[PDB]
Amino acid sequence: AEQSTSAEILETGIKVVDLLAPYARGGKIGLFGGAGVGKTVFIQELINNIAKAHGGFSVFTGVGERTREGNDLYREMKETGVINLEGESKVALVFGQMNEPPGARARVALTGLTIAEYFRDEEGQDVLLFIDNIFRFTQAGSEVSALLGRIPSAVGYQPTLATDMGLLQERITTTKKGSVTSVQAVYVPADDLTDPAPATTFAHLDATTVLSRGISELGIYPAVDPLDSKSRLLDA
Amino acid sequence: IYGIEGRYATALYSAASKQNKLEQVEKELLRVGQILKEPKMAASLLNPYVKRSVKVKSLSDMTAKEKFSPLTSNLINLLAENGRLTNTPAVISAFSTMMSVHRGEVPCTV
Amino acid sequence: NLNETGRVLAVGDGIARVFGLNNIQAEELVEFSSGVKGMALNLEPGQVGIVLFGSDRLVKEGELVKRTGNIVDVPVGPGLLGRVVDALGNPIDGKGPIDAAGRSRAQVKAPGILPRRSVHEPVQTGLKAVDALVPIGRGQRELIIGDRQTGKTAVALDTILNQKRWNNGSDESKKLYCVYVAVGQKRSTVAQLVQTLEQHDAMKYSIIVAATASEAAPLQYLAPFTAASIGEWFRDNGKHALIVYDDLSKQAVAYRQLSLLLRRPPGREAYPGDVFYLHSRLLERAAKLSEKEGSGSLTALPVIETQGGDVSAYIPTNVISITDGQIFLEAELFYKGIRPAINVGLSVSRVGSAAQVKALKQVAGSLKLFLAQYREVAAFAQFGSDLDASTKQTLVRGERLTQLLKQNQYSPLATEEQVPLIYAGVNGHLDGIELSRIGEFESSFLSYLKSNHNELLTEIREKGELSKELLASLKSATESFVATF
Amino acid sequence: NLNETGRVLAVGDGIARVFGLNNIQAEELVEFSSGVKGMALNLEPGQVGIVLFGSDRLVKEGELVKRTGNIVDVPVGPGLLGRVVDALGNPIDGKGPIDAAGRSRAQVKAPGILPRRSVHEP
Amino acid sequence: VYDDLSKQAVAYRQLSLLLRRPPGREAYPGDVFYLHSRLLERAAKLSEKEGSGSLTALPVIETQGGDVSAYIPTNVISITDGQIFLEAELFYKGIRPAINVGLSVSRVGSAAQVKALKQVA
Amino acid sequence: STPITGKVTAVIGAIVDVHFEQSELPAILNALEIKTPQGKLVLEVAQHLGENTVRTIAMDGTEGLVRGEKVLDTGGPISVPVGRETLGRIINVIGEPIDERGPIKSKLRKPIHADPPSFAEQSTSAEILETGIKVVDLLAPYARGGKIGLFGGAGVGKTVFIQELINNIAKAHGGFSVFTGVGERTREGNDLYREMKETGVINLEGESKVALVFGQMNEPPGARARVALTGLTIAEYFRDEEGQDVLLFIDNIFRFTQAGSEVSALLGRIPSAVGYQPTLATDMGLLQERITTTKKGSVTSVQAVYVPADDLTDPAPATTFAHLDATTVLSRGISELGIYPAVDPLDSKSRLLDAAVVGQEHYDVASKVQETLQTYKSLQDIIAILGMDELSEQDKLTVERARKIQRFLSQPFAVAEVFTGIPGKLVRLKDTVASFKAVLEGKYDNIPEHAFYMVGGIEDVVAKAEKLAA
Amino acid sequence: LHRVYREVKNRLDYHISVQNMMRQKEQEHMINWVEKRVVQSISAQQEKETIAKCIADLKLLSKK
Amino acid sequence: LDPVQKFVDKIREYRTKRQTSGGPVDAGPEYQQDLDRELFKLKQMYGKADMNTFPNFTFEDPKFE
Ligand SMILES: Nc1ncnc2c1ncn2[C@@H]1O[C@H](COP(=O)(O)OP(=O)(O)OP(=O)(O)O)[C@@H](O)[C@H]1O
Ligand SMILES: Nc1ncnc2c1ncn2[C@@H]1O[C@H](COP(=O)(O)OP(=O)(O)O)[C@@H](O)[C@H]1O
Ligand SMILES: [Mg+2]
Ligand SMILES: [Mg+2]
Repeated sequence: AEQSTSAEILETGIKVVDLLAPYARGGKIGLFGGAGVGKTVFIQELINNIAKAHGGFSVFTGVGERTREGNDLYREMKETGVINLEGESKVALVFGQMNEPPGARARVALTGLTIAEYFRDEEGQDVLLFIDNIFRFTQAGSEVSALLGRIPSAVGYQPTLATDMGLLQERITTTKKGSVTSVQAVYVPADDLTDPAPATTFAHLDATTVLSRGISELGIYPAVDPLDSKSRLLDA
Repeated sequence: IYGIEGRYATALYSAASKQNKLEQVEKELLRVGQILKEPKMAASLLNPYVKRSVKVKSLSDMTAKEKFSPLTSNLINLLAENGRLTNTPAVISAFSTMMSVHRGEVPCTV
Repeated sequence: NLNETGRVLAVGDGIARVFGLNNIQAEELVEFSSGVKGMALNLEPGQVGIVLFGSDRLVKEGELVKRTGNIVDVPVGPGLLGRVVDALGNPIDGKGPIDAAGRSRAQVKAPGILPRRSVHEPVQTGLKAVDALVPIGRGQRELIIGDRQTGKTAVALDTILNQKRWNNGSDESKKLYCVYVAVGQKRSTVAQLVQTLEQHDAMKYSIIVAATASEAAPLQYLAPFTAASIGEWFRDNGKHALIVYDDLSKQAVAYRQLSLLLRRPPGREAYPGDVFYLHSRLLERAAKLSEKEGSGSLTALPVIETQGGDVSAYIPTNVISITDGQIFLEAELFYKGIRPAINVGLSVSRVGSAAQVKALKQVAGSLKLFLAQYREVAAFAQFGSDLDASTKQTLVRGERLTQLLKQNQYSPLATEEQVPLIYAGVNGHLDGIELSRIGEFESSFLSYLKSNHNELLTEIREKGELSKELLASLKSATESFVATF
Repeated sequence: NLNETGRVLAVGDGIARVFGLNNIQAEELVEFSSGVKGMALNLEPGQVGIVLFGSDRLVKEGELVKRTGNIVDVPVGPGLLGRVVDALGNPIDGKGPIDAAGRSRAQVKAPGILPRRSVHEP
Repeated sequence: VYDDLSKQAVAYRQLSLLLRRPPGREAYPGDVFYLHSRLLERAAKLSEKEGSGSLTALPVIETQGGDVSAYIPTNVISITDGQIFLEAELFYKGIRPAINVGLSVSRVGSAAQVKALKQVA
Repeated sequence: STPITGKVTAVIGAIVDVHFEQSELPAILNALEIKTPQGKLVLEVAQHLGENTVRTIAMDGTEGLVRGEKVLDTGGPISVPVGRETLGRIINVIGEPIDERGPIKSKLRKPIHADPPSFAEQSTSAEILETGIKVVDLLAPYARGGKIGLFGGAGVGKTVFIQELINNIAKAHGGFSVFTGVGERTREGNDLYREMKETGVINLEGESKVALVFGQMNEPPGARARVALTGLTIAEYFRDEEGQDVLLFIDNIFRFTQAGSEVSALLGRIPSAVGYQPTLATDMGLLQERITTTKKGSVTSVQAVYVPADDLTDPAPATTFAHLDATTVLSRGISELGIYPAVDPLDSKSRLLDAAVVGQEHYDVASKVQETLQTYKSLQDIIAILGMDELSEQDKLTVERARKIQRFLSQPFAVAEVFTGIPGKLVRLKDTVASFKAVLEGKYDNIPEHAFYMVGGIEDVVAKAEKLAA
Repeated sequence: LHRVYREVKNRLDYHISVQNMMRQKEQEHMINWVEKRVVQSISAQQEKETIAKCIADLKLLSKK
Repeated sequence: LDPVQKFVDKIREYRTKRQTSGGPVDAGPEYQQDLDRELFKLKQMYGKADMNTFPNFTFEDPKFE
């Protein structure tokens, strides 16, 4: 009953976005492409824009984040201005190192989700939740369910996989008070989309912003690929 | 009677003797014998379907509602720890002979 | 006692389950009546599962076992340099007792988010195809993945040898102590590997942690962590240490063995869920400490052996996901002659130029381009001369640029000697030279500079950069030699 | 008493856990009260695992079991020529008893390394 | 002539599983190899002292989808003195019997073949 | 005497459980004995289940064991005969004579189980070993006192290969040799024993220079898993105590893992990936470590490895590579072409494949041959899709040569003379290198390819090419 | 020069390695000797069968 | 446990051993044998010279290639 009865577009601040693959308000967006395409640069952007257009804060969540990258990220964010120590920050950071046990890894996401829901139900803002990467979240579960003794499903993943995915994606939605838009990266295991983990993830994704090397190679910034970027809200 | 199996009771009641629970350990041990004769028990005291630490819990039900609990609330888990609930009746018999040697092995000055 | 001691209930498969020790710690060492030691990994309410470091022939039933009150610890410090120790840290070379400056726990927590710095100190491997294409950085985790007999060890091995250029110097923040971790390798191999470093005077700054295949599984389990601490010492004290895990593949197999025998849940390919937590908790230990922490640094070069190029396997996928780049090697490329066979196409480095000498960066930025277009137009080389001139030009370069990367083993070159070769290659001063004489070209060219243009080489070695003056002076010296050739 | 006999504890799927038989050999033939014969493959203190050569709808808990004392063997010799027998070597063609010359076991050791000749006969 | 050991292993697999004996690969008992090894080795040529007697064996196996890389088949290919591979595809082409020479070999070779026929081919 | 009595309590396949008395339990890896009317069924301690119960592994047929037979503790691991007394005699796993020559009079009896030599004892050598096989001596030459591996699927040529090596090294070796048949055709042994008499290596009424240990496939999982150790122990003796060169021939070494793989399930071991047992790396390890050269004596080892389903990614083969200095991989894809021994020139490598070992000239010639055969295989997609005419002048000239060298690698063995009909030919390394060198320079671009197929020395190529022209 | 060093140091290190080996060995037989004198203490001393029922009945209790 | 403490019994036996001066306590001919064996491995490791003595040196002439 608290769910909305209509999907609306969420103005980001990028032509390549609003015109081609627009972000769904309270939907799930898939971000492809690793370092080299300025992934980090494309993230801090969405945090600024929305902070000025919708004035909604952002929450970054790192599951099995590389301690190396976590450092350079934090530092970069202070150089861009998305995070000011003396002034006012706009985004909260919640990293989950890789050297941590599966237990913690599989909960990092929920930790960041909680903080985000606060500004949705309390302050009613269009908060953005960033998850990198939704893949290690499934892997985390797989190691946990593995140790517990639970029998391995198809491909080795956990049987409970189906329910877990929903205990995170469903919580990210637009309510009557506020809304939470998820911008989580996606990793394709062995360049195969038949695999359960990806298959299950895409079932919630509403849009996908791909970042190709060949796009940034032509001097096009951001490296967003117009052909690959698609949205489920691209209708009259 | 043999020794190793008979020592089990004597190595458990040994502490019992110091207290004088031979009655609570000898009378209890008698229970373990009837439990083995119970056809329904044979399907529980030797069922590999339960577990190694699970079946031990269900024992408490036959340890707190049969006679055990004190000098038998240890020998119970030990009797079902490795799976010696097949020839355990022989261990109880030794108790009757070892329980009589404790009466003489005491400073009889009074 | 029953609290500090225990009785062996059952023994086998190099794992004995003991009863007692109600106060024993997790992963704590213990000592049996016979003398063989072990560590308890499983702590059950009734019994305690303990792995063995020696034959299970020594351990019997009912045997007595006592605590050690100490977790797996290994002695660290500069005394190890030039020695050869086992997983535990005992001498096996026969050079006497070791002189350590302290001990460190096998299990150490990686440096936090804050106490680190963006890698910026290059790790010259002395490999042209590496330092030019895939640059490695002090604190980086570069993975040497490849099939059997491809040249994985060659990469690391040359790297170590290429360190005599700084370790015999005076400055410390420039040196680099090398820690090799032999896992699952026969003794004969180690004895040779060691004997090679000596004939090159490299043992002077190398630490060998041998973990032969005949040794108990747990030894092969603790080896990487043991050696990990040893190098961290250097890192903590404000220095530089290079550690090469050769190979992690064997380690996982060992660990799998213990886990299965202990009856822990089996996952993909019979690997327990904590197998990833194993390597992630190992590689993350190496990094680049900040200025406040000591500016110290620990580089990691883990080795993974694939089965027919299958990088999609479980173990490899784990490792590749954690590291920060790969030096993929293919047997095929090896057969053609391209040695070391480093697949430029796959080999990548996330840090890149951040950790590469600007002297070489100025001539390498373009070298990745030509090679890139060469792999695309490589099929055309098989067809008649009917190829247009445009594409043909690419083939002329590629053939020669690929021929230059071919570097003999045990023959590392300093940056001062790399730049001149890359600069002549990129511009295309070799295109006129036959593709058969490219080898001798390097020889006669280097000897030329070191007798007529020695002043140029030495300026590149010290400055580390190429000014407009040098770029012109280097070009003039090249065109002169190519002319007289 | 139970040295040469035993009582069935469970039975199903052609398997029968009989209790007793503490002098039966490994892979020894046995006979139940029903008439159906069986083979002992698993020797354990508690019970003995036996496999049935026939249907198991005839064996029931608490049934008597007897032993053969001999390893499962089959009749051998020229007599069999032209006859059609079953595993055990009994006639199934219906042409009289099997006139065998000797009886040899099922499991026989392979011929020696010494007593061999290189194959030359087509 | 055994026809076929492929079924025999399935049978022997059934006793194992039912006797609650742990399976190896594809449920077959660990010693499944030892099932055919101690069978085929029983056939061989005896010494002149023994009687010059002999026993020849023609084991038969049933592959699935032409997959000779299977568990049981590989176990037997390793023991037998060669194999007469038969392909379905050659059968239709009109090669009958469809013996694939490319894969069919005899380890005894010409030693066993007739001397006359040995010359002409 | 004061022996320890015992009693069998369980019998499942090749796994026998004995129940001893308190304080009387034998350590792991101890032998046992059970008196039978026929013979003796030795057992080997494996685990200690507890409650004075031990689980052993039947060294022979388990049929005929009665619930509760009294077992006699040997008091120590399986003892095998050692010394020159075992020369010229056939021995099984238990160390009993099986050649009908009466008892083996040995002064000592050393256990089959022992620890691997110390890292300090390890001695590295760089000497080369001349066999006589072109494709080997030119590409991957074997090292004196080194470990050799002959990989290959079923029916590739691993046996004939290792057999020739014996026909060219064993006689030509002034020392002792040990052959160990593990999990193979009993008939192959027979032929072997026959040839050793006919060659003169083994003399029944004279001296011998080789011992024979067989534990073929007809034997139960217990035997095939320890027969490798039985023969190793006899070799090792000549290594340290005799202090002299020794040739160890193992065939096949894959049965060592397999055999253990069968019983691992029954010993309550959770099957590892691919079905193999978890203890693969260690077991395969504790065997190869012992097979090595120490400062006391030199041991040249020739172990043939089996490749299940022609798959090299299989753990068993995969693990074995690291314990080898010289690897000679055999490809079935090479057999089918008719070229034998089906040796893969690219995949086969060696330790002595160094300029500073085989010579500078030797390395260059070897490298050229490899590069030629590689480009050939690289153009295989053009020679069928565009023909030979489309290839460039440099390509066609190379391709022709690659085809000549390829066929030039084939060599007739005196052992497989019954297969090829052509008399064996042994080529010397000094001439081998000189042959390809000449062919690489194009000095024989006129001679026909069929003149290089199944030919020994280079002289024979020219002789053959001339005999065909007639 | 290097050779003189290696060789002398080598002679020196020998003494340490030896010394070290002796210590280890001895302290093996030393702590192991403990075993056989304690298996003699319980097996013998019938008054070390009283210190049996003792410490052990102090198990049942605590746990609960 | 408190009874578990009553360490005492171990010390006493440590004490009697340590109080013994006449080689390694309760010899057994094996000790020497093992000793000698390990004493031999170290010879292998460290070389065949008299380690009680200062070393001789005859140096190699230089070598030219
Ligand atoms: N750069 C090189 N130049 C010439 N030869 C090389 C080079 N690198 C490796 N080799 C050759 O490679 C062989 C060993 O290769 P290498 O040890 O590098 O592979 P690896 O990764 O160790 O494989 P494995 O896992 O079997 O040890 C040697 O025989 C040597 O001749
Ligand atoms: N030199 C050779 N020339 C041609 N064929 C050979 C040669 N050596 C072996 N073979 C073939 O290989 C077969 C024997 O294979 P074998 O050596 O037993 O291989 P595997 O080791 O795989 O069992 C022979 O029948 C023969 O046809
Ligand atoms: Mg290597
Ligand atoms: Mg063979």
